[PDB]
Amino acid sequence: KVQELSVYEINDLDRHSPKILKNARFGLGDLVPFTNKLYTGDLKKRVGITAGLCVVIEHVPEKNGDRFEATYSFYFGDYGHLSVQGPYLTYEDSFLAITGGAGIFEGAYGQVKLQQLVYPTKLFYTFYLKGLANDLPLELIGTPVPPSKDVEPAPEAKALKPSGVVSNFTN
Amino acid sequence: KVQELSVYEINDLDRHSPKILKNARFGLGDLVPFTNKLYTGDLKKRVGITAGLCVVIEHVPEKNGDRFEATYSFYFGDYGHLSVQGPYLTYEDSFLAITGGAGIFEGAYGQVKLQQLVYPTKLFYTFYLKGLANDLPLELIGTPVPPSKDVEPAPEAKALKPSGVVSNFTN
Amino acid sequence: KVQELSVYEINDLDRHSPKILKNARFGLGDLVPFTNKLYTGDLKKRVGITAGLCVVIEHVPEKNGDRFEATYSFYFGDYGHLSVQGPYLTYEDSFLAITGGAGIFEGAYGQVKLQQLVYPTKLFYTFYLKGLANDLPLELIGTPVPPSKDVEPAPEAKALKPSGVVSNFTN
Ligand SMILES: [Mg+2]
Repeated sequence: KVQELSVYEINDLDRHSPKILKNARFGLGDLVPFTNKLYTGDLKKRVGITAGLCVVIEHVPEKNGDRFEATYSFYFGDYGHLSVQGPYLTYEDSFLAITGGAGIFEGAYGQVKLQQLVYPTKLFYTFYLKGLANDLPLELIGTPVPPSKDVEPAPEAKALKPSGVVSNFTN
Repeated sequence: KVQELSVYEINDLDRHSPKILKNARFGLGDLVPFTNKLYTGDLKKRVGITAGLCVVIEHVPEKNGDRFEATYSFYFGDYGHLSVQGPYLTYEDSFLAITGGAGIFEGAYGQVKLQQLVYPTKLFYTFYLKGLANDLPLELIGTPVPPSKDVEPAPEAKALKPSGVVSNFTN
Repeated sequence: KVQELSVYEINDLDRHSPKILKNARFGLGDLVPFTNKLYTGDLKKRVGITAGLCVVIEHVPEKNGDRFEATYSFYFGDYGHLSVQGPYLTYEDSFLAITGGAGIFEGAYGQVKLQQLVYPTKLFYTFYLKGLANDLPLELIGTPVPPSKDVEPAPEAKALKPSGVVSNFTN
């Protein structure tokens, strides 16, 4: 069965990220190691971080954007993590492959929808998760805030209050 | 059930690829972001591109070749993509792991045979695909042209004619 | 069913590894392509190598350590390989996702426990392997030597004697 799981990835520019390694405008040769903050779909709790690498594939002169090939993980503190591989395109939504998971996400497979909001500041993901041993914990599956350019994490989540973080949230 | 899927990866050297990032002869430290053209097994249609990264592991003085560790995706336009992780060896055939997929390839698992033809210009892959929700579309499963150093994509595919490309082929 | 598989990864510093690519103390931007030796859990045989990339995510001033995001494979000679994606933390144990496999490991999924021993010299992994077509070969599933800072591969394995290597062990 498909378990849907949405999360917000938010870049506050306090994590040295994205650290552009310029070897190539974005072109092949450009490497972008990155790590952003990760929040629940309902924006109430900090869950952890994203962490991995974007490989610039090319600039697209046409759509004033770039195409990346991405390999990264989404960390949910004590819950574990999900891993993905796929396209990140600055100019449209994309689906990435779910390569696997750990913790509650052990056995994870399927695909994930990546949704553009602010560039490169806010992203909204919806994981179409199969293969989990159990139903997702309730604190991770609150009704997601519908994505827009203005939606924001709860103050307690930004501030890192016990009420706005999951157990041993990834920092 | 195993669905077999063969594709030709072709480098025309018009995509800035391979963009060698020399930090190490090929040795550890060398990083090779790459992207090539991707065609159907029967060579009739352009499907998309490959895109990802080869990490040089070592030079092999013995077999006048090199060993790479590769993380990349195969893009099939509107159909989605397949992702892989594994060995690329300039001197023999290898099998890579299928890490996942998106679109029609959602749930993909198994292994893929990589076959050397021209170096590093033409490769022939055979995906032993399990986990797909449906049978592969007929335009992707035409009887493959048996691999050799001379086999070539149809003129319409090189030229990008409607008859020689899949829907929204990855470019 | 879960098949448990333990292996020792050992760095002898004869493989040019880890080849630190300094772009950032370890911080984001730092890239660490690596390849180490790989032995059976019972330390009797050389099976192959590890090979892939660690992406520094950040230094942790608190725990005098660093957090990495890792994408790599474990090579077992003629048997094939396993691929993973996940966290490598110099200061605690971690679980990585099993993204797939090839050979006898085709269809592999699950998670792997990474255990710290010497830094960065000896690691002990325990793969909780699901999805394999057959039971693991007996030479790979000998009772593992319980991990400590002093445990070592058998002399024949270091020396590469026929009795201390698997068939076509990855070198
Ligand atoms: Mg997988």
